[PDB]
Amino acid sequence: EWQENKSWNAHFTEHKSQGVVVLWNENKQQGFTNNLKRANQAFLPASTFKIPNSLIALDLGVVKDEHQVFKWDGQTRDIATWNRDHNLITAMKYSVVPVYQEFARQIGEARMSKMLHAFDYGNEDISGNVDSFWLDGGIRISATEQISFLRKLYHNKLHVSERSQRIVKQAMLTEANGDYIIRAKTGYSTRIEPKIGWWVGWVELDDNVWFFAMNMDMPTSDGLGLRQAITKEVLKQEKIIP
Ligand SMILES: CC(=O)OCc1cccc(-c2cccc(C(=O)O)c2)c1
Ligand SMILES: [Cl-]
Repeated sequence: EWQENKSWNAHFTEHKSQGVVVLWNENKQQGFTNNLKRANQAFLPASTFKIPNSLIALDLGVVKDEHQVFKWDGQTRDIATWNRDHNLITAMKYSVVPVYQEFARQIGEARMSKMLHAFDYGNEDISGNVDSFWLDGGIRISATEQISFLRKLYHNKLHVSERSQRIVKQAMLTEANGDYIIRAKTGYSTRIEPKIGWWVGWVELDDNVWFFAMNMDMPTSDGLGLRQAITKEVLKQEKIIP
């Protein structure tokens, strides 16, 4: 069911880094990774948590739809794209933490915890502050657990409405051309060691879907572009994308 392909380690060592890529071939129900142990090691989800957070906020009515505007609070932060109004689409695209912190406050601890259990999401543990637990609280998830969750989302099998899942999958749209569609979400965890980057999502082809989840050590923000670049080199090597 899971097979290790250590040839992919070259894509990490080429960049003097370390990490794991996990792929899942949906038609064949077969998984692949360069590192079985790290594929099952759990880390802070950081901004990959915007996927479950979006789903919960929509299903509870905290977010009406993907057009509702969440006004900038006027506090200047160091990420320029955060100092502006957002909707769900752009808040996902620019990983706008303060928007999702307000979602979380309105969801509240009780509803957040029971929905993460309903989702079977990671260790289902929201200990810490309700508006930051995915950045520095007790929640943890592994790359293989991200795949499990994403497959449910793809198939509309999570315990929220079909509408909520369709909207979040729209908001995950990252790249599309004549050859493939990628729906995905980045993450960057810095508040507890080891600092890591995430990229989780899937690749839609004409006649198959490949789910993926990767994380990698990220000692500085200068390497963030490697999250997508390394994943895409693996996809290219496996002839999943040109
Ligand atoms: C985790 C942490 O220290 O968050 C603070 C911080 C520092 C540097 C960059 C970013 C950031 C902002 C927007 C998008 C992305 C991305 O990679 O999509 C990254 C966030
Ligand atoms: Cl779409």
